[PDB]
Amino acid sequence: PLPGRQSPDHARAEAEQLAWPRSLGLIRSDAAAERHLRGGYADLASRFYPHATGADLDLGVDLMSWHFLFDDLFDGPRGENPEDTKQLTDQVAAALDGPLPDTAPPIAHGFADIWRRTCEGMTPAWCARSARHWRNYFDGYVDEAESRQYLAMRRHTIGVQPTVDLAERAGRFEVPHRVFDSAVMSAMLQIAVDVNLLLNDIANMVMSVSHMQNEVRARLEQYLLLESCLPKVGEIYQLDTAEREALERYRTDAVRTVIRGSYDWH
Repeated sequence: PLPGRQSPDHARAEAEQLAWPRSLGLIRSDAAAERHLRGGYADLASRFYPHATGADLDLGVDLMSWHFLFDDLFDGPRGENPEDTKQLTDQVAAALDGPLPDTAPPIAHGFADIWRRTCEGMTPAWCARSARHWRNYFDGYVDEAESRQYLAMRRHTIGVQPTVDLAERAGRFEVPHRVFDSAVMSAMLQIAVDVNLLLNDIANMVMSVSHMQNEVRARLEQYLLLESCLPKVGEIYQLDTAEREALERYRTDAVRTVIRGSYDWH
């Protein structure tokens, strides 16, 4: 029961989506470019971030471009052994701690360019928290290669939280940090991850399909219950007028869009 939304600048972002991964060496052949265009990644970004246009939306497109290019590196033998996965994830995650050496693989220089644009203009505490989400994301790939109630691993490697984080950056706002840590928002974000998790496996948790549709419906029904608590949650944390509007922006442009945007994309 969430409205479908798409950025009014989706046509420009989709037409120009190939320029960034090509100039960073992520896409090297015309065949790989066409394989990228078939993913509809700029289309997905325009639905995750309908509130973003121009360069803000381009950053969202690049994040979607990078995530699926990065996830593709573990389809082969590397994603089968944990030591081989961590060797690559450590090189990429190193961009959170400082500049990368020029010898780093292009997929790492791509992440560094995204993270540079992501943190710029946000509070230092927001970048630190977003950096922790990235490390959970990279650690998730190591934990899944080790394995080669599955939510514990997929809840980090699905990449929903870094996707939600960029909705704040693309929207040039920050949810009040003490509300982000709240038990209510934590439960809302958990539903957003679980819903993206189940819709992805249906489009592996199947191990039936009617049970997941009820689980998605039950979680989305509980999500609306949690949304109604937000007026009282705002008073509990004594939000002023700006913080209250930022929380509302987080509810509609970050959490709701990551739930609805992936369903419409599928």
